[PDB]
Amino acid sequence: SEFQKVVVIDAKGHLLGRLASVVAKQLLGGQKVVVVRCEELNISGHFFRNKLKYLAYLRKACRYNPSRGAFHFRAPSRIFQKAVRGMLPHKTARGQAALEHLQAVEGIPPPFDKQKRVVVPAALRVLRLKPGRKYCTVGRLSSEVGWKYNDIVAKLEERRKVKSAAFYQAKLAKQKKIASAKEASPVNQKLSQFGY
Amino acid sequence: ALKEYQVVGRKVPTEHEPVPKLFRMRLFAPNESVAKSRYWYFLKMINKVKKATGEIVAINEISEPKPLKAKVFGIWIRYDSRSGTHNMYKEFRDTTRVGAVEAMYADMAARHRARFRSIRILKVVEVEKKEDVRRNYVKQLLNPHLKFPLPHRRTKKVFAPHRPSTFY
Amino acid sequence: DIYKDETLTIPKGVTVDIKARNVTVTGPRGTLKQNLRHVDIEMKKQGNTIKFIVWHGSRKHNACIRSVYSIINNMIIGVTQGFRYKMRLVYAHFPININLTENGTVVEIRNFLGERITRVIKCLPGVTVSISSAVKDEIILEGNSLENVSQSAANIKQICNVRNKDIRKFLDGIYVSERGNIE
Amino acid sequence: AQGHRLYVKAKHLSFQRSKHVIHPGTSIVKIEGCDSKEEAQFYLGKRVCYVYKSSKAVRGSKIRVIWGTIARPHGNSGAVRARFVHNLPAKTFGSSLRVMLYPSNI
Amino acid sequence: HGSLGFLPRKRASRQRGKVKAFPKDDASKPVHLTAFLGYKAGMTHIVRDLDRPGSKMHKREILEAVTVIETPPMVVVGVVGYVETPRGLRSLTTVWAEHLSEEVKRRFYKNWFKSKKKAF
Amino acid sequence: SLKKKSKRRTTRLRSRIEKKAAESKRKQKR
Amino acid sequence: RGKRVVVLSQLEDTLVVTGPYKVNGVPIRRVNHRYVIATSAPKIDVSGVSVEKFTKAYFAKQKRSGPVKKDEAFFAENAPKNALPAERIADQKAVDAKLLPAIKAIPNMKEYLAASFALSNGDRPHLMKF
Amino acid sequence: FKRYVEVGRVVLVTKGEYTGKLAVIVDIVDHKRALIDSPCSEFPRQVIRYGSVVLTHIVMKLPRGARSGIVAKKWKAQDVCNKWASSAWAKKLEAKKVRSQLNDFDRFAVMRLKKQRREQVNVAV
RNA sequence: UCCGCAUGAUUUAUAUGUAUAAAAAUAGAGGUAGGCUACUCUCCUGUAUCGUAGAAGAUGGGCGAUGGUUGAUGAAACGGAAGUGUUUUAUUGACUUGUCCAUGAAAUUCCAAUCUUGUGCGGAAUCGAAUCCAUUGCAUACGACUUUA
RNA sequence: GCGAAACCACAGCCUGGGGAACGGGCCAGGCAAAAUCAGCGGGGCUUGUGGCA
RNA sequence: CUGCCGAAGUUUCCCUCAGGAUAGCAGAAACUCAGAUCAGUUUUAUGAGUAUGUAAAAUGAGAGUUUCUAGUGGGCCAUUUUUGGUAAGCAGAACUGGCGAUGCGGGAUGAACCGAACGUGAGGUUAAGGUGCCGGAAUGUACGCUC
Repeated sequence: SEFQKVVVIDAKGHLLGRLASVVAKQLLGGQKVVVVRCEELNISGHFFRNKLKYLAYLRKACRYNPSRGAFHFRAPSRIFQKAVRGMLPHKTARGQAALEHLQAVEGIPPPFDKQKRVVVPAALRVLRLKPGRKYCTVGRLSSEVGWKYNDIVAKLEERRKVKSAAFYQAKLAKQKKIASAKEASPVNQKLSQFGY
Repeated sequence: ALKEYQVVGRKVPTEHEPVPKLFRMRLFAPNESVAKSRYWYFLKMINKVKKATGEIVAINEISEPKPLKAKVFGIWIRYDSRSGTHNMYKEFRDTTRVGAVEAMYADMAARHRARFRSIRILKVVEVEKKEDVRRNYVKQLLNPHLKFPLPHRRTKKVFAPHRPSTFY
Repeated sequence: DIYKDETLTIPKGVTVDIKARNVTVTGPRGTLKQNLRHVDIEMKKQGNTIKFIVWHGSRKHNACIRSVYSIINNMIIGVTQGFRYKMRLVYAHFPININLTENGTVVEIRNFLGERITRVIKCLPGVTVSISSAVKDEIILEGNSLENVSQSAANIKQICNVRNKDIRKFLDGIYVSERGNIE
Repeated sequence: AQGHRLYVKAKHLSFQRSKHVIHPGTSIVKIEGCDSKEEAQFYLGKRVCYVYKSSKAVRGSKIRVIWGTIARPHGNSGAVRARFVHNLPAKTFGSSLRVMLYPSNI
Repeated sequence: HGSLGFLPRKRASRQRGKVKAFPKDDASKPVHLTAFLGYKAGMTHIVRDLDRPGSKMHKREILEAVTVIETPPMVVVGVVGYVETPRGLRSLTTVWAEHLSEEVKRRFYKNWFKSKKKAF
Repeated sequence: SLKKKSKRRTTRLRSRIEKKAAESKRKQKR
Repeated sequence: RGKRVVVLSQLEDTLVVTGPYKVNGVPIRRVNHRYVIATSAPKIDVSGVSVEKFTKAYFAKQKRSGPVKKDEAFFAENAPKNALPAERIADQKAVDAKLLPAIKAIPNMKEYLAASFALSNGDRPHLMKF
Repeated sequence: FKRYVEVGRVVLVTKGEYTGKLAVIVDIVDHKRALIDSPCSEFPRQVIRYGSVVLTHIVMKLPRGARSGIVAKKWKAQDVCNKWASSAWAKKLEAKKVRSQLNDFDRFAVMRLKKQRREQVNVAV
C-alpha cells in the first residue's frame, strides 16, 4: 500500500506459490524485495507427494551433454526463486530486471537480521489451508533431495534467536520504563480528548 | 435473488368451456416472466393445457409472513437425473421460504451438479413439531443449549507487519 | 455434526499439564512427555475429568478422538501401574543365549539356531529387559510406556526369525507370552 | 527535514491494454494509499507528475518533468488512469510518479 | 566402453594433486596432521613374508612391487581458519610466519630472478 | 506432467473426439 | 506552498488571501481557488478590515513594452524595496492591525499560521479531513 | 476457549452498513447465520452471518428468541453498555474513531501537546 | 596519495522522514507481584509507535529543566552467516520552543543537504609485476602446461 | 609464397504443441556472454482368456 | 497509383470433345406504373388429408423490364434427414449454411470453435472470453463437493 526502498519478508509459514505470486507482482511494480528464512516455506500436499513433484524435476535433463540440460537447484532459496522466475517474463529485459530486484536467502543474515520483517497475509498458511490438511516444509524437502546445509542453518538460527531475544528483553526493559514515564506525565489526559 | 410468486391461470373461455377453472400454484422465480413461463410449463406437463389456449389471470409476489422467526422447512422435489426420474426430500432451517429454496438450489448444484432446469419443486412445508424433524444435522441444531466456536473464522494492505492473531 | 465428545476420568496421576498439544503426565511411577500436535483437537481439563472435543469434524478427523483418548489412558496406566511383557524363548536343539547390559536396556542374543551372528538389540527408551528365574528361559520387559515396551518386544521377536526353513517344522524363536502390568 | 512532500507517491504499472494490444495513450497509475475505486474518486482530476534526470543540462537544471492528469479509475483495486502530455516511455513501468494535491476540491 | 565417472576427459588444471576431501574431524581424538606431500622417485620390488590367515600363501614368501617416494620433512609456514557458513566453508583469515624461506617465496612469482624479491 | 501421459489432448484428439461423439449420437438415433 | 494563510476577500476567480505578515511573512496575494485546501480551522473575523481596495487592477502587473526583457539589472530593480510602494505596506500593516487581535484571542492560532503543512508517511489525503 | 456462539452473547459488527455497532445474538438460525438485535434505535433486528461479526467477551443471560423490547430491557438491566466500554478494547476503538475526526488544526493541537509530553524524559540515574 | 581550496560542476529506480530487529502457536500466546507456581491483567493486525511547529528552516530576550539535540570528536566494549554495524562513552563547538515575546520575509504581486568524478591547487610522502625473446620435458599437433633465467 | 569452385531468400541451441508437413521462424518452456584451434561427421489404436445351442 | 462496383462454383439445356452454354451474379443503355408493383417473411380465410396450395391482412421497399457482355461452372467443413450395413468404423443420397474474396477480439498456438463483417482518428460502452502471476481486470461475496 505504501512502498519502501527495500522490504524484508520473513517467509516462515507462507505458502510457496501464494507468496511467490505477490512477490512477482511487487517486483514488476518496481520494488526491491528480500525474502528471508526460506527454509521454512510451506507447500500444500503431504510430504511424499511433493517429494515426487520434485523428483520428477530431477528427471528433466537434456539427453545430449547434460551440462546443457536444466539445472535443478536444491537450496530452499533457489526453489523459491524458481517459483518467482516462472511467474515473471524473464525472457525480456523488464522480466530480467525484476529478478535483479529479488533476494532470496535461507535464514536471516547479519545484513538483514537488524531490520523489521513483514509478512504477507495473502500467503499465510494459517489463513489459507484448512486445519488437518497435510503440508510439507521446503527446508525439509530440500534436505532430502540434495541440499546439504540444513543443519548449519538451523545451528546459526538458534544462535541468532538467542541474540535477538536478548535484544528484545533489553528493548522491553527500556520500553516499560518510558511507558511508566509516559503515563506519569499529566498532559497525557489533557490531550486524551484527541484520542491519543 | 429468488422471489415467491402465486400464479393463477386458466384456458381461454369458449363454447366448450365457458367458465374454465382457475389453476393456482406457488412457484419460485427470479422475476415475473420466469414465473409465468414456469407456470405454463408446469400446467402443460401436468394437466395438458396448451400455452396458446391459456392466459394468466393473476400473479402476485408473496413476502415472508414472519421474516424474523427461525423456521424449519421440508422440501419435496422431483430431480431430473441421468435417468430423468428421481425423488428427493431435504430439510432446511432459516427465516424465509425463499431462503430455503435458494439454499436448496445451491445444495442441488453442489451435491448433484444440477441445473435450474432439472429441478421441479413439489411442495415446501413449514414443520413446527420438533419430533417431526427427520434430518440429523437440523435436529442436533434444535437442542436448547447450542454453543460452538466461530467456525472458519479465516480472519488491500499487503505486507502486514505482525503475525495475525487468527484466534481470540 | 458440530460436537463429538469423549470423556476421561483421571486417577491419582499427579500432573497432567497439556501445554501446546504436549502432555507431561507424571504419576507415582514416573514421568512421560508426549506430543499430540499431529491431531488438531480440543483438550479441556475440568478438575477430575478431561474433555476431548471436536467441533465440526469429519469422520476422518473424528476417528482420532478415540485414539487420543486411548493413548492418554495408556500413559496414565503407565505412570500408575506400568507395563509388563513376558516373552518365552523357544529352542529345540541350540540354546538361545541372552546377555543383559546397561541395567537391561541392551540385549545380546547368541547361538540362535546355531548361527554365530551376534544379534544385538537396543531397547527403546524406558524399557528394561530382565531374565526371570521362576520360569526357565523366558524374559520380562518392564517399562512405563506401552508403545516402547511393546515395540521392543516386537523388535526382539523379529530379530530372531527363522529363514529359508519351514514355519511348520522349524518353529524356533522368541515369542511374546503374556501382556500384563506390574500390579 | 520533513516539512515537504506536498505530493502523494505513486507508481506507473503499464499502459492501458489487452493481453496482445497496448494503447500508450493512457497509463495505469497505482496511487499508493488508494485501495478501491470509491477512494480513487478523490484523486480523479489531480495533477500527476513523472520526474527524471538526463545527461544534458537545460536551464542549468538537471531535472526534466512530464506533466499529466488523472483521468478515470481503472478497476476495483484502486488504480487510476492518467493522461500525460507525452506518453510515458515503456522503460518507466514501476517508476515513481508524483500526485499533486491540485486542482484541489477538498 | 569406458567409465562415465571420469569425464570430461580433460587435462588436469593442476599439477599437484588437490585433496578434495579431508577426514572427518572428531574432538575426542587429539591433534594430528592429515596429509603430506612427496615426490615419486621410482619403484622397485621386495620379498615379504605373508601373514594373512586363510590365504594360500600364509606364512610363505611373495614378491611385491613397491613405489618409493621421497618426502623431505615439510615446513609449516602458516595457519588458515575456515568458518562454517550456509554457503559452504569460507576462508576467514590467514596468518603466516616471519622467516619464509626463498623456496616458498618462489611460488609467488613466475620470474624469481627478475623480481625485486618483495614478497612478505 | 507428473503423470505417465500428457493431459493436453493434441488437436487431433480435440478434432476427432467431437465427431466420434457425433457418430455415437447418430448411432443412438438409428 | 505548504504555508497556511487567512482568506481576506472573495475575488472574481481568485481569493485575495494573506498570512499575517508579522506572523509568517506572506503578503496579500491573489490565489486561484483550485490550489487551496479550505481547512476547518476556527474562522477569523474579517468585518473589521476593509477589502474593497483589493481589485484585479490593484494586483495587476505593469506593462512590458516589448516581448522580451531580462538581465540581472532587471533583477536589481523592482525587488521588495523599489517597485514596492509604501502604500502596500500601509495596507499590509493595516490588515495585520485588524487581524492580530483575532488571531491572538484563540490559542495556537498565531503558532498554527507560522507553521507549514506537509504530508507524512502513512498519511492518506483522501481520508484526512483537513 | 473464550468466544462461544451463545444465545445472549453480544457481538461487534465488522461488515455492512452497521460496522462498529454492538448487537446481541438472540437466536441461532444455523451454522452460518444468527439472529441479532440491539437496543440502539438505528439498528434493526435482522439475520446476520458470522463473517460479518466478531465475538466479544460479554455473555448476558437472555431467553431464546426474545422480542426487541425484552432484549433492550435485559440489556439495560445488566448494563451491557458501560460494561463493553469498560474494557480497554472498546477504549482503543473509541480512541481510533475520535482520532479519525481530528481536523488539521486539531492535528497541530495534537502536535504541540505530545511534544510537550515527549520532552519530560525524566528517568532515575 | 591526501591536505586543500577548489573550479566548473558532474549527480542519483536517491528523494523528499532512505524512519521501526523478539520467538512461537493459531482448538492459543504474553504480562504483574508473592512464595514449581494458585490468582490478577493483555490480544480482536500498523488508521500503530517514534520524530514532525521556524528568512528549507533567520537575528535577539525573558522564564523554566540537566534536558533534548546535532556537526566534529579522543577514547573503550561488542557484532563473522554476507562481520555493511551496535553500543559505551567521556569531549568540544553548536543548536538550543519545554513556555512566552521582538525584529525580517513581499514586485518570485493567480500554477510551471549527499553523490562523485572532475580537473587542477601548492604543500606532504611513495619507489611493483607479467609476457614475448631464451630455457626445461614431468607437458606438447599449434596454443597451453611444468621448470630455469 | 601462390591460391580456386560448388553453393548462397534469410538464418542456425533444445523439449512439447501448433488439424496437415509439423518446421528453422509461431506459441509455452528449457535457457542464453566475445574470438577461436584440431578431431568425429551425427544432423487414446494395441495385450490374458474361441465359436454354436 | 488511388477510387468505385463486384460474382461464380451449382444452375439452363446442349453436346464428338473439352466445353460451351444458359441462368445466376455483376453490370451497361432505353422505356412503362407512384403502383398491391414486389418479397429467401409472417398472418387470416379457404378446399384436400402443424404443415399443403390458392386467395386476402401484417410487414419492409419505388417497383419492371426487353436488349449485349465480361468472369465462374470447383471442392472442403458441419447440421438435418438416410437405406445398406459390423467387433468396429463405413457407404449412400437430398438439404442447409460457412469457406473460397475475410482482416479483427477470444479459445496458450491452429483452414472451419466462440463473438464480430474493416475508410483516418478522439472519447465512451460492450460481445465472446476472462480478473493469483506471466496478463488489462475482485488473492471478490455467499453456499456446497472433493485429498
